Amino acid sequence: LPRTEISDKITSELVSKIGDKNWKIRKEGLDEVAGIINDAKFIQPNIGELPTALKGRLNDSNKILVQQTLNILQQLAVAMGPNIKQHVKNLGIPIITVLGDSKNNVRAAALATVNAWAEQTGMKEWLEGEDLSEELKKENPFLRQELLGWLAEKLPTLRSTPTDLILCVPHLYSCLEDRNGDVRKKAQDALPFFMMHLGYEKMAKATGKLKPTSKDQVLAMLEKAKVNM
Repeated sequence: LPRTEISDKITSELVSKIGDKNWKIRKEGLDEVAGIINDAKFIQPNIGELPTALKGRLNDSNKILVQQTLNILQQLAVAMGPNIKQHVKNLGIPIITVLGDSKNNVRAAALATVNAWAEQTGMKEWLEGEDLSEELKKENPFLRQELLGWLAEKLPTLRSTPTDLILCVPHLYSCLEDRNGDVRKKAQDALPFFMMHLGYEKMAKATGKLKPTSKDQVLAMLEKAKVNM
């Protein structure tokens, strides 16, 4: 039933053990954390230095620790509930970066983690601020693919898009001319769903900050978008 504060269980001993140079020792720190949360069942939104600890292992050199960290982020979302919207900018956005991993199973696990958080937070906290746009901006074709494909999926479930959604459009426009075809394809797929919220006038105008050639063709398929909303 009740919610415990677990930040008293996130010892300085434990933090450093998560950041050890031996991966088997780092795994010990994550095992305890996983057990702390499971044994708690439901927790308060204050988790001490654990965000800082988990942020680091999202980029671990051993990919089964990235994976255990994602599973721990998933169980955190469930154990904490909507209060986890508090950790979106500092902890949740680093999950998005994991979408740039070259291994599909790692990318798949990132997406499943982000979705698990979205269930408790809803999409608004993710779209607010330049933070997401900053990620999409990155010239990683795995991260662009997955992120755009994520937005294609989530946007049609929104009736309160923040002003800050416009921030993604310059980078959305990059992706329509990305080197990678899969990226170009998911940028195309996200075109309608951006317009639905931003309107055609903001979209077309935003093509003005493009080179003549790009601005030219972007508007073309931007007009094919006016077929649907």
